[PDB]
Amino acid sequence: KFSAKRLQTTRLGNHLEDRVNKFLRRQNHPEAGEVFVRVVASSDKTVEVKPGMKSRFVDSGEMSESFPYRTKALFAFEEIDGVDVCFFGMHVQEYGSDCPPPNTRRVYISYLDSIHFFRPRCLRTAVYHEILIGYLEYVKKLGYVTGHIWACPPSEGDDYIFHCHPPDQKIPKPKRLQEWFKKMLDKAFAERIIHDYKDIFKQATEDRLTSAKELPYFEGDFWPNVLEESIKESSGSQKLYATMEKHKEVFFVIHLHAGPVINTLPPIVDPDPLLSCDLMDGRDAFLTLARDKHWEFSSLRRSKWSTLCMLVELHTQGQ
Ligand SMILES: CC(=O)N[C@H](CCCCNC(=O)CSCCNC(=O)CCNC(=O)[C@H](O)C(C)(C)COP(=O)(O)OP(=O)(O)OC[C@H]1O[C@@H](n2cnc3c(N)ncnc32)[C@H](O)[C@@H]1OP(=O)(O)O)C(N)=O
Repeated sequence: KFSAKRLQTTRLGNHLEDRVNKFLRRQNHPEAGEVFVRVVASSDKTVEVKPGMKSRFVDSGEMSESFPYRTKALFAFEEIDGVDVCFFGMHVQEYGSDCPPPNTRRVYISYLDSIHFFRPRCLRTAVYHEILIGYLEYVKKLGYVTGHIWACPPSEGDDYIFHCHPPDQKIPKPKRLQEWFKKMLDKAFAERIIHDYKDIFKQATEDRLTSAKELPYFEGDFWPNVLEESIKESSGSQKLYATMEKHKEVFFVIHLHAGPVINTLPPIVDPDPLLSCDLMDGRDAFLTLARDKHWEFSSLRRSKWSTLCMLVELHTQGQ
């Protein structure tokens, strides 16, 4: 059987799944089926400091030439009409306790995407928020300290993870998306999971940032390219602050631990093994496969069959 339930379980996936399904059992809605959360890819990578920042800070010995990270792809499936429907996907980057500064003990959400067929609709957002809260709660427990989110909707007609969204699935503008993250993080705060969250500009000020080399440097994040442009343009710190302030509302810095307890945390050890899966190594592979195979997520029926196809591929990549 090629169900989503039969995809390999992990501590991470199970923690998210248990959180979602406990939330759903506290709601009085008949329609809500059981949710499965599966980590489907997990591999170790490095992000290299791009040439401008490398010449300024790596060649002078002020900044590590690259940063190691674990990246993971996870997906959420709902039983709908007795048949799995993938409705949520997310990629994360995790910079562990051995990672050189400035990235040490930080997580970054590379990408998040969704297809709006969760039943019931009135619980869809709450379920997305619970998946994200669960993720923060989980990496906090392993000893990560700071999480990072860039609230950036896709360009028009573009897809982050799932090929071909429904035509009536509206795409939030950045303001709506910031507010969506604030509501999620406000709930995380109320549950005493996160200590605080701040926009990037306020955080940099309180951190007394004076050099671009102090900014966490993540793969595909906004800031590495900003820094490459400012070096081609040629007080780098004064510009950086002006850019951070200008876009501050869209960059979230989330603190999972605060205060002197940070100084006591043991090494971070991922209890889950790595999972080799070329299909879900980054976003382009699955997007390409679906485009070529005409797997769309644009109606419930097409999402059902595309989920079936995605599941058969994930179960047999290792055959
Ligand atoms: C730039 C660069 O260099 N590089 C970038 C890389 C940047 C880094 C990427 N950053 C991230 O990954 C984290 S930010 C999230 C960005 N990902 C996406 O946005 C994927 C598409 N969006 C979605 O899947 C969902 O909207 C989701 C974000 C999961 C929220 O779903 P939801 O359902 O809980 O809330 P709702 O969507 O607001 O809808 C909730 C209500 O709001 C409605 N609504 C939504 N949008 C609109 C709208 N525009 N106008 C009017 N109403 C609107 C909506 O219809 C609804 O109504 P109802 O509940 O009555 O039906 C690059 N690689 O391109």
